[PDB]
Amino acid sequence: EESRNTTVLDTTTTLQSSGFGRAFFGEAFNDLKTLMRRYQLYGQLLLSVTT
Amino acid sequence: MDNPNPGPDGEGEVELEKDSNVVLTTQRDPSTSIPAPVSVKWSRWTSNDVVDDYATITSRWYQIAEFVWSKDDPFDKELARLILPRALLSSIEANSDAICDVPNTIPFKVHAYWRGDMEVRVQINSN
Repeated sequence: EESRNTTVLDTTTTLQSSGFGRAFFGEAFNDLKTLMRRYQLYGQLLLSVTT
Repeated sequence: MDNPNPGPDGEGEVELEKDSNVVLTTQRDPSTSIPAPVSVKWSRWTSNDVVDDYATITSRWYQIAEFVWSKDDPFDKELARLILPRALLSSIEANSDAICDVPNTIPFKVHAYWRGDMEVRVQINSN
């Protein structure tokens, strides 16, 4: 299976979750739908009149 | 008030400052100056490794500078620009031996990152 997880050999302790930058930057970046709503350049063209 | 009675023990009161196995005494009251309030621990944010302060060895005092201050030194005169987390190590390396030889600085040899406060006592022995 893909996301199966047999034996987690964890050496780590607990890391404090920032809330995807909510704790530092005042905004969460977990939802990737709201990053998609920043405007990206779609196209770029020079107006070429033929006829 | 104002009853001087020295004896064989001396006159004044001696204050202490005990650490792990280092006691260093001053007759005079310190002129404390604290440039910032005490820092929070901050291993929660950037470390999953096992974090431990070695307070039985690291919190001891250690001499990192001694210098003669003569009258030949003029008015605007540096005497020691100590870079203090470095000067604890460079004093030991100035004693011509390694960092692992001193109990205060063996976790600097092992560990990679450090965050902590530093007490500094600049004692003088003027007349």
